[PDB]
Amino acid sequence: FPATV
Amino acid sequence: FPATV
Amino acid sequence: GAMGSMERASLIQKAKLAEQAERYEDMAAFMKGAVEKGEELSCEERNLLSVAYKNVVGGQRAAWRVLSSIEQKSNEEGSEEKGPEVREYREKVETELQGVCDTVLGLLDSHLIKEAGDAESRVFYLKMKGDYYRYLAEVATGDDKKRIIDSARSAYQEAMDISKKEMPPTNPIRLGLALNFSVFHYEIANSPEEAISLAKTTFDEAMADLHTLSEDSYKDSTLIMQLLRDNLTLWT
Amino acid sequence: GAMGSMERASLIQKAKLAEQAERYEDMAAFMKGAVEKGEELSCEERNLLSVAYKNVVGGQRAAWRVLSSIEQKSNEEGSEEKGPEVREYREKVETELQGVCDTVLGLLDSHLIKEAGDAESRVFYLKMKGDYYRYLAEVATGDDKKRIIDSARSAYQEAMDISKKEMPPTNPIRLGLALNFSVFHYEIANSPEEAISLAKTTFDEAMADLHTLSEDSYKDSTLIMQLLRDNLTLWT
Ligand SMILES: *CC(=O)Nc1ccc(-c2nc3ccccn3c2Nc2c(C)cccc2C)c(F)c1
Ligand SMILES: *CC(=O)Nc1ccc(-c2nc3ccccn3c2Nc2c(C)cccc2C)c(F)c1
Ligand SMILES: [Ca+2]
Ligand SMILES: [Ca+2]
Ligand SMILES: [Ca+2]
Ligand SMILES: [Ca+2]
Ligand SMILES: [Ca+2]
Ligand SMILES: [Ca+2]
Ligand SMILES: [Ca+2]
Ligand SMILES: [Ca+2]
Ligand SMILES: [Cl-]
Ligand SMILES: [Cl-]
Repeated sequence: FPATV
Repeated sequence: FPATV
Repeated sequence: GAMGSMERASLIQKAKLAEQAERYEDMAAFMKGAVEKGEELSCEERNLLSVAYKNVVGGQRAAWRVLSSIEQKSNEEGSEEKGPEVREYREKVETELQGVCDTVLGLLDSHLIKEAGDAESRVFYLKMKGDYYRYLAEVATGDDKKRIIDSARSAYQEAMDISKKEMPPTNPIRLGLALNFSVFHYEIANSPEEAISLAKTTFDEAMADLHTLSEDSYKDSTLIMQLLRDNLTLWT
Repeated sequence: GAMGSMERASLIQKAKLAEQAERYEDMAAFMKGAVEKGEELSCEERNLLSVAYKNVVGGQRAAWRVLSSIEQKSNEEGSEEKGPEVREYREKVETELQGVCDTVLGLLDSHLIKEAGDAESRVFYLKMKGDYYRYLAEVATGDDKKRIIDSARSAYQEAMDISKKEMPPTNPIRLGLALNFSVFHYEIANSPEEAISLAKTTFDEAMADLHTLSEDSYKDSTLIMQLLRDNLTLWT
């Protein structure tokens, strides 16, 4: 999964 | 802490 | 609600304790109570609200993905019939996730966004609105899926418009917003080229502004820039 | 209760799904429902029950320790007065922990222990009884602390007596019981010499019986023996 903040 | 199961 | 009898300051204090103890459901309940006092939130308090719900919904999302994968495998050729239980339990988790998203969106709509006039607070809340509609979109399969997606898009876009006008390109809130909206494009809107373009432009414009920053601000901005780079590497 | 309308087999199936999804509160609720159907539990089902509650109470214990440490620091010389909130929140977590322990002990008393006649099941349940009284003892500070400690001791001792008569010295249940009762002696009963003696004798008697085992049973027994050794190393 891609990075989110 | 010591090991327990 | 249940926190109506507790002082605002005590709710904030206990949210910080709950964070230290990794009790994120408690943390979220305390911060919901704090919001419902009706006063605006400080920067630190907005951060506590976001951390609490991010951790709660994050665990729900991880569980949902596990269950969805089992369910998908159960519907393959040659899979033995095991009855309604996998679907039922996936639905249980899904409903709880949707409930948490609805709670957060409810706090933003009643009345955090409308009283947020400074660019930093308004962008922060609109980013949250986009994120929690995105989480609803991840599990949506029916006739409102398009409208859920458009709600996320609309919130992110308003946040982007404000951030570009009012914040420097290295501002961490602006960077995190762009990171997440880029993921929305890739994973939700079926727009990988838009995702890639946004991540690249965001990275490059931040790079060009780093020279203006203190050591401490530089550290913060470059950390988030690395996340943009990580996604670009995954996608190219 | 809330699970009264769900089939026993469906509750077990969903407990396994909850384990895979790391949803241990759900897992525990499903297994409580399964116990309340009134039938005895198989080996696999007893394991599911224990895993679920071990994980729930384990998280509560970790949180309690964090909060207790903050509270202790607040009562040191030179510490600034911060009001009742730390104590209140520690008490909240403590009460929830005690509730989980009371739930487990209630299932054992109504009616798992009394219907358990085979040595393996009876020992398994009595070990659990000892463990959950031990967790109550960890947070006890009042006039019933001695009685809580004695309840743990009594349950462990009955389990030990049965295990020594009915099980081989390499049996994993026997080994795990001894491991935990040894920790009870060290951490709860203020008897470090008894703790050390029990761990050493258990280890040595298991070592001497390993020759009787298959490759797979050997792996299982030696894993638990290593835990005994680890504690001995910590304590000597
Ligand atoms: C009030 C304010 O400025 N808040 C704020 C909150 C979080 C961050 C933040 N710093 C970092 C560093 C590394 C990774 C993630 N991260 C943050 N998370 C975050 C971001 C970057 C944007 C929006 C929301 C969040 C939670 C800030 F720098 C500043
Ligand atoms: C029915 C039965 O025999 N059940 C059972 C359950 C758990 C274990 C077990 N194996 C291992 C290997 C490594 C570490 C811990 N561990 C176990 N946990 C355990 C033990 C050793 C004793 C009592 C209760 C538990 C949960 C078994 F080998 C067998
Ligand atoms: Ca007040
Ligand atoms: Ca079934
Ligand atoms: Ca649904
Ligand atoms: Ca292209
Ligand atoms: Ca039935
Ligand atoms: Ca206070
Ligand atoms: Ca108490
Ligand atoms: Ca000695
Ligand atoms: Cl269910
Ligand atoms: Cl409290």
